[PDB]
Amino acid sequence: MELHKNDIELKKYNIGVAISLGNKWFSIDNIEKLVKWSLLHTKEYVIIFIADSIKLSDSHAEEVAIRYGRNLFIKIKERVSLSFSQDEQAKIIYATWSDIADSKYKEKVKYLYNLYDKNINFKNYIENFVKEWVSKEKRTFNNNEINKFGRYILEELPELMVQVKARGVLFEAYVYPYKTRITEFVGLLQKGEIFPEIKTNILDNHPKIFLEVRE
Repeated sequence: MELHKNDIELKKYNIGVAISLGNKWFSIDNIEKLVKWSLLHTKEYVIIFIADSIKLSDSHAEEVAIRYGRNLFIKIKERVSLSFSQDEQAKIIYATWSDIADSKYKEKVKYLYNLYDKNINFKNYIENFVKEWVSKEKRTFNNNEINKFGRYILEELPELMVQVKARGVLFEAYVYPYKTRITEFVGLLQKGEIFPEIKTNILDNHPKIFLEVRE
């Protein structure tokens, strides 16, 4: 389990652990190893959060948090309390959707929602985006569901792009085991190489760092 550079060996940043809920790779064992790696390399804290999940709430991420994210965090806490010392455990923050999506955050999501509604090229790009995943799965989806899926992506985009606080703790970098279409898209957005109005409106010269860490 290592990083696929000297700022990490110099422990410059706090490190988020981005979890894809229900993705086959994110067994409790693999999550535990990502947490182990992050604790060894972090400036101080490790922030565990749910990055995606590919009517009890107006927000999809919030509904994921309450139906499933809480039971996931509980299992992670238990495993951690058996695997790590008490001093290590104290450095872990379990950041729920609520912890992350404060007032500043939701403004950035709202800018993206408004762009999704008013810019046909953005909408079409984000929707096409969703169809690539669903064309891998065996299940099929209709348009209204593809369109809603695209909105759920936008809710989570800022926490992969902008340095946000979780319970007042800034994390400048996060770990994820593989490059995805999402991480590629984010990297283009942060450089202004795609939909440059997004960088202009909600991004801020302090880009979140993506660390590719796996076995």
